[PDB]
Amino acid sequence: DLDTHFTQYKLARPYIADCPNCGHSRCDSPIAIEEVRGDAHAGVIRIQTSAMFGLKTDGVDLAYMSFMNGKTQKSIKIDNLHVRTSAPCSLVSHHGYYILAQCPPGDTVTVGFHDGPNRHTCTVAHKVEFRPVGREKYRHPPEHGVELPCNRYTHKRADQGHYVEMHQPGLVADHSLLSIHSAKVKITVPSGAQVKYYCKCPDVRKGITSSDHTTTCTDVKQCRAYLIDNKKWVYNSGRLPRGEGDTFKGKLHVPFVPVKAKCIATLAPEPLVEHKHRTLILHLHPDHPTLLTTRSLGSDANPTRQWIERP
Amino acid sequence: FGLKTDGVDLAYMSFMNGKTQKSIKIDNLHVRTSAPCSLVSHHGYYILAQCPPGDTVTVGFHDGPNRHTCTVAHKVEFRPVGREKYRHPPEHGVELPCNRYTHK
Amino acid sequence: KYKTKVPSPVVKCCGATQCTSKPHPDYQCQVFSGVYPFMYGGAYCFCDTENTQMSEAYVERSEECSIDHAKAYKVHTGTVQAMVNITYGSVSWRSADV
Amino acid sequence: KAGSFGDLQSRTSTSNDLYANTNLKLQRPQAGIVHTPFTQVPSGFERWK
Amino acid sequence: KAGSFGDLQSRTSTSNDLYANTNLKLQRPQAGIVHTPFTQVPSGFERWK
Amino acid sequence: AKCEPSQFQCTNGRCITLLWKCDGDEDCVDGSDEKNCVKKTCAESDFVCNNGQCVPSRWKCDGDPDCEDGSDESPEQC
Amino acid sequence: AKCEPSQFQCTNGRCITLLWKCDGDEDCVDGSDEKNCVKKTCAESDFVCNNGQCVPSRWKCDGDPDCEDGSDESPEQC
Ligand SMILES: *[C@@H]1O[C@H](CO)[C@@H](O)[C@H](O)[C@H]1NC(C)=O
Ligand SMILES: [Ca+2]
Ligand SMILES: [Ca+2]
Ligand SMILES: [Ca+2]
Ligand SMILES: [Ca+2]
Repeated sequence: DLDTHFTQYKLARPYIADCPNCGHSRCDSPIAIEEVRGDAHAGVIRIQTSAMFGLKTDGVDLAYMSFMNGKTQKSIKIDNLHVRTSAPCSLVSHHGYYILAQCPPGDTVTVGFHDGPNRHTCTVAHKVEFRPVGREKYRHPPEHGVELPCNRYTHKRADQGHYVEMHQPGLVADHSLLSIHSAKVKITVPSGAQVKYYCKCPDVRKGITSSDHTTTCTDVKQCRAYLIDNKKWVYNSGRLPRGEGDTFKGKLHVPFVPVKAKCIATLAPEPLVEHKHRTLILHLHPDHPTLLTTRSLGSDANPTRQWIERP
Repeated sequence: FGLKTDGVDLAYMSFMNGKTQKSIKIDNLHVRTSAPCSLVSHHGYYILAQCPPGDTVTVGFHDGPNRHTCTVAHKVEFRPVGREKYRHPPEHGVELPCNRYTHK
Repeated sequence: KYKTKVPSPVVKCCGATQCTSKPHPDYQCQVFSGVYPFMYGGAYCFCDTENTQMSEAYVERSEECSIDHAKAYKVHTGTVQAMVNITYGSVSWRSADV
Repeated sequence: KAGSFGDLQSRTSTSNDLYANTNLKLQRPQAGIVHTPFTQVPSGFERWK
Repeated sequence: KAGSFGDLQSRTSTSNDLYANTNLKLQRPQAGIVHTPFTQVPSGFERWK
Repeated sequence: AKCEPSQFQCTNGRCITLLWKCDGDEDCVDGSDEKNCVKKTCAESDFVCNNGQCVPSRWKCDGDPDCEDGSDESPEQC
Repeated sequence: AKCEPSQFQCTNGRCITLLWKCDGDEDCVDGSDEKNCVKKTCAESDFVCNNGQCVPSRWKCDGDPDCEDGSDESPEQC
């Protein structure tokens, strides 16, 4: 079944976190990139974001994604969800907070999605490198060659013993809760939520209200309002303020865990070999930087190691 | 960019269709220099974009089924400010004075 | 390869907090006073400078460490074994580990 | 040593006592931004490889 | 010789008798894939250029 | 042709790991991997929706429609 | 923090240079700067269409609708 992989992810929600580059400037991005795992060989990278992929407010659906639209969680169909480093990446699979992409080398990692006329992107500085397998520095997985063991992030969503902690969300400061109303600050409390307020006008007032409350202050700038809604938890992101007390609420498995796999490595052209008295002459015509090593089979190995980049 | 024969509107674009001036809504206006550039703003003849290093500068837009592009040879380089040759604006670090084209 | 785990910072508005030691590898904790952070919903704290952000970070083994790791071994004299192929007279080749 | 082969040492791959020696230093968050910036010596294992 | 200027030789540009000396080695197809993989020394004419 | 004992042969003839024999992902292009799966149950601590969904009890009648049809918030439940 | 008289502060709590207080660009995500503004007049050499758009008199009744409305080319005007 598919729902068995989202039993814990259904208890978490997306969040808006600081993104260094929301197109041209820093902003609080609903698609903020938390981590880029790029230690796999054939350019496979796993990107952790603040957005939830494969979940909708109504349940599980791999065609749908969910993101925060301010205080309100929005659930939309995945539309032009893309990952880019130096060129478009092929998307392998996606899971809550996590995107698996097949990316070429680059200096940056860009993740973004479309929501009708809106565009949400997040570009982070992260050196993505292509790691070839074996003694040849190939720049793209070859069609054919020698099959060698390699490290890859599996495309499977299933739990393989790697988890991250999800914590109760911290105070969500939101000035849209306050209204001047009748020249007297009113605190609007969303249904089912609680709003903590802190006002330092002549009449210093603070507390937690579960319902619309009218304070003694006459200017919204004199107050702060924080939304308290613990229905859904969030990853303990380093870009979100921590809650009070023990905020730990559960564990979320890490999808697409690194695994051992078999990768096809390039096979350099066969050398031309010429023989002379006690001498071996090799004419090497590599396609990519190819490592040549030799050693004597006597008591002194006298090893040789050099990378051949040109004939 | 931002002008139409009928007035001013940052959502609208105007270009010549032979002898006749055509005005359309900006549709996939893009800048590319070896990779897509983030558009900052546009005004009249000028387009402001944040482009990664590249050998060419490609600018183009769509007008329904038509695609109008122009690619010119121009070395676009990233010029890190300071004593470190970083390749992309860092998330955090030391705030140093630099030269920028204002978006205004 | 190590992984750097960074829990959510404690942002104390109109006040101050103190760091405490914890049994975590390479644990770091520092309180930065005079912060005035902003969120999507506006200014997070009320006071202009009487606020502190406590940053915490520690080192963990990355997920790759289960597969992509190097084992450091102490090597001592052990044993020597061989596979021997023997034939004699009219008896065909027979072999065993010795 | 930090940035060297043994920067990260663990008696076994499943142990609950990890030795880590990196110049992990917390930097001041940028003005108005809630984040936890830090500097650290690049992995000595990646260097070794 | 393969990889050298004269690896490919023809008396004329329209000649029907072509001499070719490349280390063309047929490789075993990948398991389950219908294809004809091969290894060959890069052209010695392009190398000469 | 026969696969290894620890593998599942899709109708396409391609072998697939037995662990993948039934899960959310169709590991073979023919899709016969998941065609014969059977739906799992859910704990009694989760309110099973009318259309077959299952949401935690604490979310039942909480003022937010968690099922695809709002069963948890429909007047039939509270 | 609260900002000097050289800078304007948006309802979002963030500050914007005072020269950007009303210049047609929303400099703060909340749009508090441009949400409050007023239009300026035009010289006597320019005609004003029904939408208030200004156009030079040399463009009046010239056969081209140089403004949102056709008032510059309207028969009632020409
Ligand atoms: C022993 O030698 C014979 C002949 O060389 C060969 O047939 C046999 O396979 C060898 N044994 C092993 C274990 O290789
Ligand atoms: Ca499957
Ligand atoms: Ca509900
Ligand atoms: Ca402005
Ligand atoms: Ca006119």
